[PDB]
Amino acid sequence: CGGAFAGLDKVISHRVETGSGIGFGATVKAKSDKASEGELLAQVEPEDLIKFGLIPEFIGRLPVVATLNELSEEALIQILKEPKNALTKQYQALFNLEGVDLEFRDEALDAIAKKAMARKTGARGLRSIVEAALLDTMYDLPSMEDVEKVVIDESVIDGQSEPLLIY
Amino acid sequence: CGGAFAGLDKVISHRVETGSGIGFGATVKAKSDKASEGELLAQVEPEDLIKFGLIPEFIGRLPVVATLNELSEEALIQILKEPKNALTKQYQALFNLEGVDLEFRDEALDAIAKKAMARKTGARGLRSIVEAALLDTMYDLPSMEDVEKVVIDESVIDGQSEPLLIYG
Amino acid sequence: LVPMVIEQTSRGERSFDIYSRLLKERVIFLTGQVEDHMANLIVAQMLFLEAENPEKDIYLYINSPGGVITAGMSIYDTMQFIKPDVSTICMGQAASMGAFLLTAGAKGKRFCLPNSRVMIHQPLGGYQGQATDIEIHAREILKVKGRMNELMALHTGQSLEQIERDTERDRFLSAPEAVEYGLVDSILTHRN
Amino acid sequence: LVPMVIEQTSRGERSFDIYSRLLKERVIFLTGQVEDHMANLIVAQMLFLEAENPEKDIYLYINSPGGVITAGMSIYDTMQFIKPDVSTICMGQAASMGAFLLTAGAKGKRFCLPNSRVMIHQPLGGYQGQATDIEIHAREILKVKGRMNELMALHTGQSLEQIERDTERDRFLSAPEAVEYGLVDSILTHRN
Amino acid sequence: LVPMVIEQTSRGERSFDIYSRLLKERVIFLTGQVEDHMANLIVAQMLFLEAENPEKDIYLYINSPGGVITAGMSIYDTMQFIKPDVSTICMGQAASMGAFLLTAGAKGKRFCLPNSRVMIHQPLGGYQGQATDIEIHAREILKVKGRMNELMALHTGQSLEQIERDTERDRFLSAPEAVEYGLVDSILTHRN
Amino acid sequence: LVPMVIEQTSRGERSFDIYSRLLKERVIFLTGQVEDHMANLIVAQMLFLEAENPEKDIYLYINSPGGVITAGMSIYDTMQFIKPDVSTICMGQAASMGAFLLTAGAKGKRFCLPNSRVMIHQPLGGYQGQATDIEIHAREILKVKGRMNELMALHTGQSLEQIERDTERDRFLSAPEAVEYGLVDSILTHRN
Amino acid sequence: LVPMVIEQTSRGERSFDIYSRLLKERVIFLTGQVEDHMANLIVAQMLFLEAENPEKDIYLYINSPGGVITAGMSIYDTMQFIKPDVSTICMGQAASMGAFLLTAGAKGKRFCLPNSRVMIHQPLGGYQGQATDIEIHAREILKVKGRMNELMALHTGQSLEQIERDTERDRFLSAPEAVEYGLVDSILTHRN
Amino acid sequence: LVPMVIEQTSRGERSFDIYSRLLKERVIFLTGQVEDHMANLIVAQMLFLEAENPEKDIYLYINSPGGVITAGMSIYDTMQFIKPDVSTICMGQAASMGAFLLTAGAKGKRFCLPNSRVMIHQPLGGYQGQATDIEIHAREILKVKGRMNELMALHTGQSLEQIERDTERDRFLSAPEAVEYGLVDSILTHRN
Amino acid sequence: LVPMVIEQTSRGERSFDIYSRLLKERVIFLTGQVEDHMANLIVAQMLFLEAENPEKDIYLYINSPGGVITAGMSIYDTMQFIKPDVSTICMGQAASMGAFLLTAGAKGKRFCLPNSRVMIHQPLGGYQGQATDIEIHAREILKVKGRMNELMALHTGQSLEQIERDTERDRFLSAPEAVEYGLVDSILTHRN
Repeated sequence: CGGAFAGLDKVISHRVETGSGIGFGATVKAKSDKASEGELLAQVEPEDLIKFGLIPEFIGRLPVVATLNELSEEALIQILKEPKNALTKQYQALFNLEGVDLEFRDEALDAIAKKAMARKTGARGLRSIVEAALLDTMYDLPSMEDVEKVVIDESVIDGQSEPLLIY
Repeated sequence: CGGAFAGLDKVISHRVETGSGIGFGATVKAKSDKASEGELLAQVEPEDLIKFGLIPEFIGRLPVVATLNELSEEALIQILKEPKNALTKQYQALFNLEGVDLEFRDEALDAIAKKAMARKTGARGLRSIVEAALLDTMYDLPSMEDVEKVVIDESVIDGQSEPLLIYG
Repeated sequence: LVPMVIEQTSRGERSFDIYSRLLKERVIFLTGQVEDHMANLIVAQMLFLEAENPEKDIYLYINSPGGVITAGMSIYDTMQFIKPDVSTICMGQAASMGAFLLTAGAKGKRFCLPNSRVMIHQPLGGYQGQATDIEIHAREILKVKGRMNELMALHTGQSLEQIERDTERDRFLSAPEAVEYGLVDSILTHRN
Repeated sequence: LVPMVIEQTSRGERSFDIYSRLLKERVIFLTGQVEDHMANLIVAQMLFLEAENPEKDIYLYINSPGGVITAGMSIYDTMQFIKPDVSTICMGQAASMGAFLLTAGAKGKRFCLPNSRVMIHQPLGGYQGQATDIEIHAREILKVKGRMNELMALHTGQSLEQIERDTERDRFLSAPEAVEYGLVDSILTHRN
Repeated sequence: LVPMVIEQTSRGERSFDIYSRLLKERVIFLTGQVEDHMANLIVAQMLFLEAENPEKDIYLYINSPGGVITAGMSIYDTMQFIKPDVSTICMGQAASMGAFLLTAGAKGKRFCLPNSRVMIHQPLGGYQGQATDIEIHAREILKVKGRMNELMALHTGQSLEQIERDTERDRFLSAPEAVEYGLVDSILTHRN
Repeated sequence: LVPMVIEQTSRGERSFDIYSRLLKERVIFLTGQVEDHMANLIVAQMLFLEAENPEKDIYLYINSPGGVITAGMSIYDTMQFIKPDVSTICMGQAASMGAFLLTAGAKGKRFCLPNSRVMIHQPLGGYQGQATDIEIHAREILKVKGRMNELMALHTGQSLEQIERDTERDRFLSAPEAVEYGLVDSILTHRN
Repeated sequence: LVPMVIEQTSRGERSFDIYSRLLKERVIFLTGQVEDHMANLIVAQMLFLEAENPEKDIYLYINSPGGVITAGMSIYDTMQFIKPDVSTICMGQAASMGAFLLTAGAKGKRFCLPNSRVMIHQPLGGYQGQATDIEIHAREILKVKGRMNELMALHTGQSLEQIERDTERDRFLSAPEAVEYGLVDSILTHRN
Repeated sequence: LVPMVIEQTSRGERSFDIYSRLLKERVIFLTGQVEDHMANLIVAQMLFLEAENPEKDIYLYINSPGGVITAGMSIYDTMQFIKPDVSTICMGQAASMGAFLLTAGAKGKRFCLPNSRVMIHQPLGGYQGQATDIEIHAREILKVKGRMNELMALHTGQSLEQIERDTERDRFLSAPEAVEYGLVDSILTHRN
Repeated sequence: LVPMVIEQTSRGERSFDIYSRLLKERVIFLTGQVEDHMANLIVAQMLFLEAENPEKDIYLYINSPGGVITAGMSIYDTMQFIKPDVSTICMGQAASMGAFLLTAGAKGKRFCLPNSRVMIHQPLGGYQGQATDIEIHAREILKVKGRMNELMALHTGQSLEQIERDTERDRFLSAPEAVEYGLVDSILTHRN
């Protein structure tokens, strides 16, 4: 069983990150400097899930627990180059049938990562940034002839310039 | 018929505490005399179940009632040694096919009992304490060679140290 | 106007007034003159905390220029009746009746701020009517003065003769002098 | 301002005022002067508790300097009419009418705080007009004075002659003297 | 302040004020002076109960020193117009207008507390202006006095001549005398 | 204070004030003196009922000692403008302006309680200043007096000459006389 | 007190005050004296309706004895600035400033009730101080009087000379005369 | 009373007061006299909008006869400190302090209604006591007058000598004259 | 009136008052005279923020003409007791007690607006009675004056002799002079 738990971190944070009263005599615990979503879920426990709404019996059937660290900016760049299922490799093969080469420089990938985190959509909504830029290029690619390479610079992402085509 | 009735302790407490105690005369023991869940189930009766939702006609067909106590630190240690189907013996056989021995010292069992009671899950919440500790060890155990015995110390459960490995 | 705060809980978000939020942590505020309405309100707060937990210390912050005596004695008897230790703190000023509830707190859990000020004097009164009635009201207020001095000595530890001489007229006591006088236990200068 | 509290129940969380929370536990507060509005409010509280449970004791805390007589007699007749035993406690002060409702509580369930004070005197009145009208209002207030002394003797157990002499002028009674006088049963010094 | 109560119902939990809870049980409170605003509020309550159930008895508790005459007559005509029997109870005091609404209740469902008191007198008024205008307002108030005595005799059963002599000046009537006078039917000493 | 009621509906339970509940049934209350604020509130109520249903009769209960004329004329024009028949009832009293709105109701749907009273007089005013300004305000109030008598005759059916003589000074009219005078149609003694 | 109404909508049931319900239909109420607070409230209402719909006519009902001039001119400039046609209606009375906002409505969408009354006069003021300061405040109020007459002529269509003679002293205008004077367009006698 | 409005949103329906709705659109109202409480309320509104969005223009509508100087200067310094351009509009009137905050707005985003009026004079004060203390308070108010003239010249563009002569006594400036004087940028006659 | 705002959060929409919204960001407002009620309210805000986060800076905006001394000293001791650095800002004016809390802020986090003004003088008091009592109250106020000068030197860095001479009479200090005097650290002219 797996799934995202919205609002859970708040429940765990309130329980784990506090040992203080509001009065004069009660000591004040200094904690929770950073959100630490990845490091906070690691400190989860079954009792924390009971407050969320799960039943203790259901949790007993699932003793093992796994905490998935969130995505980072540099992590997105690795996702587009190392795995075979990277979108860069998908579009690269999309143009391979047409006898045309494709390129993706680091100057464009690092800029795309900033767009994604700004959108708060994650890696799933990363295609919208790519396809939005290669729309006009793809639209007039079949009719174009004698073209062997296409380069996408950082300016192309902003939209000021157009991708450089080599004949 | 058998099922863990959740929330049955709250209804029984009203019948046995007998008072809110916001007044001058009424006595107030919030935590000193707080009812124990184990003892409380012993004092159950059919009228208590009607408030829970059961029908009297249904309870009349089941006159006998059996109340079970919660696990204790001492009881958890015996569960890992006396029963043949204990989790300790399970992992012992898991590595026997691999040609490796397994051991569990008493110092580690006492620490596991305290961690399990805090989870409020019972015997079923014990595998989380074991598999979470031996995750790293199991992940790289097959690749290792000439390893014939493994020892798990109390520190291993705490996470400060790693489980000592023996070489044949 | 009273500011509203949000208490983040596992069940959900709840909106509370600033005075109610502190009440959840066994904290009561004594502000302004001590009257029958304000005194009867604090009594209900103490009783509510008694039922919730009889083993946790209660904190009473006092900033008041005093007021009616009969309204204040209802609070004093309540603090002694209930089991929890009622911690007292003096903020700004503590007049005759405000000082009596301050010293009446649990021994060892009484504090005064470094710049706080305590004032003590004798009971005030008056009457207009026949001479027979003036003698009655005079005997009654005399008993209160004697009764208030007896209890003041019990918590402060001083002798009854000393309290009688010091309470003949207004007497201001700084925060350091209150410790030496047995009225309080220590001063909460900084948070350690 | 009135602080708000949370009553944790199985159904869910509910927000209550401090006065409403105690009302749920058969506790009523009598504060300030006794008037037609304040008196008519307490009567509705007693009736509401009677229907909810007629076998549980009600607790009435009184801290009042007295007031109108007719407003107070409505409460006395109500306490005697209903079946539940209305326990009375004196906090701070109990004047002429506050004392009458105090002693009117159920026998054996009347208490007075260690520092409480009770005061009793005769009814007050006045009129301006023709001599024929003054005689009428004088006969009426005389009947009330006689009627108030008869009931005081019934609950206190003293003789009617003794109440007449003691109520001619203001008479203050300390907490110990009230027990000896039959006005109350005991004192709630500490919680045992 | 008005305390809040919880009415446990099958649909769910609901929070009600003490006055609104009793209204659900066909109970209305008449407190303080009778004026145009307070009188117009009670009339709406009676009509609301008539539509909900025309066969259940209504209970009207009266504790008032009287007031405007025109404001009170609107209530009297309403009680007689509607079909349900308006039961009346006297708590504390019942002045000239409070007594007229008390006796106007349904026969056999009128009660007076053991210590209640009723007072009756003639209408009060006054005017300043020309002699021609004084004669007009004098004739009008004279008709009301005659009209109020005629209706008083109808419900009390006494003769018009007796009411005229007894209402010439203020006349106080204790609870036992009211039964003998036909104003009420019995006394609710205890709950049987 | 206003009591709260529960209107049981198929959708669910809803809480309403006593005045708002009657508004749902096309009932408006006119209480106290007629002023610009109270008058402007009733106009919004009439318009709201017009939109909800233009074919259902409206009931207007009036209990008022009168007030400003200009505030009352805004209500009169509204009742005549809208299509629904505005039924009027007099409870307690109906002064000069209250009587004009009473008789202005729809013919055949005007009632007066058995003990109600109506009073009519001439408009009241005054001014302080130069003689030229007094003449202007005098001519204006004279037109209103003439205009108010013309409309009174239109609904009452009497002649303009008769209204002028009867309105020269204060004139009180009992409930039976109002029927004979054409001011109302019948009396709602009992519910048949 | 303000009655609450229920607006049946597809989403669900919602409770609204009588004044807020009419605001939803582009209706604003101008009641009482015109001041800085009451004037600033109506301006916010007009802007809110402009954003919701800039092509629907707005209706402004005026019942006011007038007030401050500067407070009223803020409303006049707002009505002319916004695109929607602000329809004006006179209920009860329209004084100097109330008449200026009445005539300032959109041409062809101005109405007056059959019994309404309009009054116009010159600006009022005063000052106490040195002669140099009196001359300054006198010149300022003179400009306003000239400015108020210029705008009155623009909407009424009359000449500036006529407005000067008619506004020298108080001048009352009946509903028929207002139409003949160009102040309004028609009269809303009945609903057709 | 404040009317309630409904803001239709995709998530659902929400109820807002008329003043709070405009606050959502970066609009603040300055009504009545400028005091410490009213001034401190506007400051919190500006800061709240700064955190939500520091790049959107704020609109401040001013209709005030002026007041305390120190209360007004807190708003002026706040407008200059925050990054957003505070647009100012004059509705009805703008006195000495209201005029200073008007011209202190962002250049090019200052407007005045066609019939608005601005007034400027020197600071007012007074003191009673020893001659030594009068000299101190006199030197202080002189610095403020000099400081207020320096800033007025900075935003209006006029010379410091001109502001000193024009502010010696009360000076009224019409809407056209304010543009020529550099106090404002344009006039919002109609909506284009 | 206080405008309401909506704080957009992931869980949902919540409605907050303008003062409570800023409180969430560790911002407290000190407006008007310093009294026992207003001072006790600010103390609860500081304690609430301490528990929520003890490492985040608190911001205190002060606009006050001063007031009671005992009420102000409760705030000063609290700011020094808690661990967080209480940043202070002067808006409009800062009198004797307002200036003491201003300089009492954390070193390096004290600011004054470009047009703000600070005023300092000696404590004010008075008494009426016997000569023996005047000597007691005179010695007490002398200690406060000495104590207030000692602390002023500690935070301002000046010598005790200089503060005594400068505080003998009222002394106004402009914003630039306050920096040179050690009272503040810098000026928040613009946002960088």
